[PDB]
Amino acid sequence: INNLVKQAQKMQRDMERVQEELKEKTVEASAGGGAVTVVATGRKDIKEITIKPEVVDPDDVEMLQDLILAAVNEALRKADEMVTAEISKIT
Amino acid sequence: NINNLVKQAQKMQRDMERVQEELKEKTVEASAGGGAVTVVATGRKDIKEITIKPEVVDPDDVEMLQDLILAAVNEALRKADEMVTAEISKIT
Repeated sequence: INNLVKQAQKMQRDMERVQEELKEKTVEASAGGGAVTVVATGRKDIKEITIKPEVVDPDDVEMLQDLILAAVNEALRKADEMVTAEISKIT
Repeated sequence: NINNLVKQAQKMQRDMERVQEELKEKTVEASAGGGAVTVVATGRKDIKEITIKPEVVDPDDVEMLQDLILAAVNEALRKADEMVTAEISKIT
């Protein structure tokens, strides 16, 4: 029972630390062969969005809509994945 | 005493199952640039739709668009978190 207590306590310390660490850790996704790039943190805050002017065309807003949507969703997916990895490492 | 605990725990169980299911399809919406960029996200923080008005689409000013998309997405994601909290409060 002693070693279980210490193990659970360690898991609790590790979890509080990884929570902090994940706030600033980031992932990156892009779409359109690098025309759109999205950086998200481990808390799923979008930190940055970079768009190349070649896909910015007021007569083809659907292109940019599609591209933003794909890169944002893939960035959010990667952030979920990073969180799971970090939790797996400490459990 | 025991019967009521069984009843309350079963209710909690089905309500939580139901709410999880409904949040997958329920959406929230957020806007920036005076309605120029509108983002729809689900209760699972999937982005469902982004609508961009051509008035903010200028290849000589990609920063305008970056800025409005970042704001709109971040606010949509925050509204998604708030809806999940709200739906859980209703079952607790």
